[PDB]
Amino acid sequence: PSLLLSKRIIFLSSPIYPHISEQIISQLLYLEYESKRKPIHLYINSTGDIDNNKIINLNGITDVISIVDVINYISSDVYTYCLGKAYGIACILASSGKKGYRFSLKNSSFCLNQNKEIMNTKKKVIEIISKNTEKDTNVISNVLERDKYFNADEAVDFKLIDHILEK
Amino acid sequence: PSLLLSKRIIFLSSPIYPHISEQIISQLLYLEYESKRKPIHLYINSTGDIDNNKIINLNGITDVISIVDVINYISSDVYTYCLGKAYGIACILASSGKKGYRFSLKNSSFCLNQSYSIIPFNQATNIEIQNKEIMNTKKKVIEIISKNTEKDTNVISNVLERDKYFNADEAVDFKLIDHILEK
Amino acid sequence: PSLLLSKRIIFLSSPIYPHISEQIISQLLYLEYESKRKPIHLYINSTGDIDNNKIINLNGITDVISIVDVINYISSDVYTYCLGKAYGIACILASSGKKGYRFSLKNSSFCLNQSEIQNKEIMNTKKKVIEIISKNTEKDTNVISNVLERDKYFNADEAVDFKLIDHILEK
Amino acid sequence: PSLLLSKRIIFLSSPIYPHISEQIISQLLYLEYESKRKPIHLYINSTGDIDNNKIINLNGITDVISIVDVINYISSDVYTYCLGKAYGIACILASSGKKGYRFSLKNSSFCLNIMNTKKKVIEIISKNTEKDTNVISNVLERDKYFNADEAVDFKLIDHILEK
Amino acid sequence: PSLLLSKRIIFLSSPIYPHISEQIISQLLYLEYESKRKPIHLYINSTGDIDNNKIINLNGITDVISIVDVINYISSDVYTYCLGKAYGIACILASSGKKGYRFSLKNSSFCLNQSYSIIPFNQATNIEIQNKEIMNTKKKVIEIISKNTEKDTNVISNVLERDKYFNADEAVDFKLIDHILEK
Amino acid sequence: PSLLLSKRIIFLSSPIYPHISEQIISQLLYLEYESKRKPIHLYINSTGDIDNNKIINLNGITDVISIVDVINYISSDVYTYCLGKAYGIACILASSGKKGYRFSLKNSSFCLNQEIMNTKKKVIEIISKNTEKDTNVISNVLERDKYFNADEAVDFKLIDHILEK
Amino acid sequence: PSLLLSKRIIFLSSPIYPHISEQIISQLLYLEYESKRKPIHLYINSTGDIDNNKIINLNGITDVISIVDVINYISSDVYTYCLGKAYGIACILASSGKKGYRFSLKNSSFCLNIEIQNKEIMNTKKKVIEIISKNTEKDTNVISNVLERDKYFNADEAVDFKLIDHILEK
Repeated sequence: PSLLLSKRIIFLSSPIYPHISEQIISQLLYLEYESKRKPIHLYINSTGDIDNNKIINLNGITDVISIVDVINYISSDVYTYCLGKAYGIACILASSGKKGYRFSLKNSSFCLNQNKEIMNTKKKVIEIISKNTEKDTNVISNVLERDKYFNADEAVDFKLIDHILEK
Repeated sequence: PSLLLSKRIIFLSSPIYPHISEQIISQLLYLEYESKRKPIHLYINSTGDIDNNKIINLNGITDVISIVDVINYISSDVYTYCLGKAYGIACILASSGKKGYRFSLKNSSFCLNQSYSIIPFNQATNIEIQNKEIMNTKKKVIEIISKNTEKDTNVISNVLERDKYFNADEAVDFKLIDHILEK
Repeated sequence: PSLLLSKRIIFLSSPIYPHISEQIISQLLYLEYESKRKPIHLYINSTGDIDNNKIINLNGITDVISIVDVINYISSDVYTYCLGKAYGIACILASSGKKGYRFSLKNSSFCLNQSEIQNKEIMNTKKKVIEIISKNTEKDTNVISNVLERDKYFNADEAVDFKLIDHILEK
Repeated sequence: PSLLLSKRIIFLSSPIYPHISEQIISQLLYLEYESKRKPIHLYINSTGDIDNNKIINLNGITDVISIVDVINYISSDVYTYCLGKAYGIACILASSGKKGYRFSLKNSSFCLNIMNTKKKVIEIISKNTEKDTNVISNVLERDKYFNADEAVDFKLIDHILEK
Repeated sequence: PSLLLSKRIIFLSSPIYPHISEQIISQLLYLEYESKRKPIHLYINSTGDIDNNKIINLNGITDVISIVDVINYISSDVYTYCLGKAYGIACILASSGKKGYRFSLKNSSFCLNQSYSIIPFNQATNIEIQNKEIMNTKKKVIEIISKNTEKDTNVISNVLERDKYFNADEAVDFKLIDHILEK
Repeated sequence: PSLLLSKRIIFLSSPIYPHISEQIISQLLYLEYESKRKPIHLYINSTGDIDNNKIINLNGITDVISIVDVINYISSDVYTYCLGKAYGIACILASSGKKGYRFSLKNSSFCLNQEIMNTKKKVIEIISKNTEKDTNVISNVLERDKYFNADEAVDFKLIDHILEK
Repeated sequence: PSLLLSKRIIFLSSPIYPHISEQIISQLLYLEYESKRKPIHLYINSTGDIDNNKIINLNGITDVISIVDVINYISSDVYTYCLGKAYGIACILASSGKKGYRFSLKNSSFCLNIEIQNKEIMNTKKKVIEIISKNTEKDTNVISNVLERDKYFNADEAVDFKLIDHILEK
């Protein structure tokens, strides 16, 4: 709760509900104001915007776009640690941590899932994943037409994640 | 909450419901009383007075007119930061920050709605008073946007006959916003 | 909330529901007991006893009479600040602040509404509302009685001229 | 709630519901145990046991009796202040404050409305107003409304607040 | 609430519901543990186990026997104070305070109800067991009232055959209450 | 609640529903970790797993067994106090308190009821250990419902003292 | 609740529902940051991922694998205590506690139970054997063989099998 904040830790351990992305942003903002260039630890154990076959956030993809935008804006490096699951927008979130400081446990799981606004958002999500994984917007666009699950090792190979944690 | 308040941050992160506009004004007054000429950081990620095609605030326009009025009275400069969306009355609010200190993130969107008035279900007893108020409100919102963007009321009145969407760059060009935030 | 209370600020930011006038009196009493002759800042953005034209307080007029009565009783001065709207009973309230210290924002609006057993009380209530507005505006009971025969809408400038309000706040 | 209590204030600002008379007694008790002979300030703005023709307390009369009996019991004086309205049982309560210390605002209003209950209510008012049980009983058969000044002459109220 | 508890006060201000007798005991135990031999003030304004006219606690009598038992158990004296009504089991409760310290207000009322027992019939309602329990409860209630009033079990048994109402003065003579009120 | 917990008191004042045994163990463990060798006061007023003829807990017997197993693990002694009723599994719980420190009020009532074979052996065994009797003699009495008043429970060695004054 | 947390105690007292494995990880992380190298007490009374013959967590196995991962991650030792039942994935959990500090009460019980299936299930089964093998200091073959049959252990049999280290007593 506040004890984790005093140590610059944010734990996402639920589906990203509308109030959750608000809380992540609020906490990121607070921490940046507390100390300018001091690492922030974002622990992730989430199924993203979905929860038992139901989308629990009508604005999930745009919410995560906002979070990664503030992550890019603030001077504090945010490290990511996957503690079990990082699916959908949570996987995007995980891969958005500072390059070289995106971590995962050995057995964690990862997954990637008027009219004009829908397409602009789709281009924005592709650009982030492409930038994070160091791959062309062409090759990432193609993989997102199906659902792909990575294990921790497969996530390191794909450059979603950098290192696997050990004690 | 109060933790954001301790840093002089007001974070609008929802549609501007009746109670939200009350909270913004309350926090503005509170911060101004706590410290006199000290910048206030208004972060905005809002769809204004609409939420899923439904109007969630019948008094949205006057509420935001009220907010920008208190922003203009208090000695503390308020900087605005768009964190994703600033639509309708939230766009007016964003552009109302101190000139030079209206910021936006890379992927943020802004929208100005085609000029509109909402008549609540309940009949106003004085129709003549209500009609004059609808006109003054329509006049004030054009006046605020015209001032914020440094444009004539003719061009702003003209552009409020259609819905207009802005990316950050287009918002900087239209003078709704000053700078796009980077590392 | 209690955060505003610590700065001796009362913020009326809604139609005056029954519980609202109760809170205003409660807070005025509390602040008076907390510090004796220290100013109280009453900020007002209210459409009075109607909420979007729907009547939400049957005792609106008698409520505000009590509030202005406690304001006149307590030793602490109350300054009033109109943040957008002050309609009907909210207008009476705004004008009841200490003379010289009744403020309003540039775009604020004001409105004075049209006017044995209960029958005697109704005429008494009308006499009091005239008497308060007469005293607040420095006008005779006859000229105020005549003006309340119809609705009168005010902008900030028109409110200053009528002496409902003293100053328009500017940075 | 607790903020007014810390200043030894009890503020009856609604019709006297069943839970209200309980809260008034609870606070009266707490305050007496908190400080022995320190005055208590009972502020009243109430229409009694009636709220728009609907009687909101079947025990309204017996409840206020318990409160006044609690008032006469405790060592702390209670000062009453009418802040707008005090009708029916709320008028009885207001008049039950320590004699000399029953106050009212300028524009305040007052009103007065098996067999054992009827005698007790007539008796308390008679004691409060310093009048015969006969003259009070005779005038209680008609609903009578007092303004602040009229309340002082009848001795329901001692002073009208100013300054 | 916790405010009255800080002053060693328990205020029974309602019918004795099933959960209420649990709350009385918990507060008795808590206060006893807070200070060992320091008086507890039980204020009573209760109509017992009935509320115009429904029985609101099917186990009312056994509940009050529990309360008086813990009252007899704890080292702390409990003084009783009747603040209006103490009917039925609340009258037994009121009379159970330490002798010399059972108090009442001037206009207070007391009542002891006439009695009968209505026993439901299910699939496993043993007549030998339930009738014997009804017998012990009746013996305990008379025994408690007998001790409290310092009267014979015979005269107390006889008085419970009819309804008896008391004012404050009548209760002191009957040894339910010790003292009236004072300035 | 936490108010009773602050004084090392656990007050069971209801039937032992599925959720109750989970709560008692939680409070026992908390108090043990709060202070190591400090008596816990278990006040009991319960009809066991039966509320008005109807069974309110299918795992009543196994649930109460887990509680006593915890009582025989933690270093803090638990004193039991019967506040009116300790029927069936509640009687087992009451008798499971520290020897010499099982109390009852004057007017209290106790009762004993008339994988499956393995559990029934433990229930006979625990009572035998609690009452200092052979599993043989206790097995004999559990063929019928036996109700105790306070005095009879003391003689039977379910309870140690009757608290008074 | 947080009252047990203040004493560094996590009390698993139900089937491991999806939110339960979620709460355990939350609590382990919290305790680790609250005090860095200070023992955590994981009390277990659980039927694992089954309740009344119904599966209550489809990801029960991967969840407990992830929990053992956080246990292996944090600097704080976690002591385990079986308070009655530790079946299936709950048994894996109990045996995953610090060696020498896996405890049980006397009367406690223990039990070990195309495109989508081909690589997901067979990988999971290999991990489950590998963990139990490490915990019990036994080869993967004897564990793979013992897992083909439903096997129950009492406290004594659990100690001999090296699932549990000590049987605690007052």
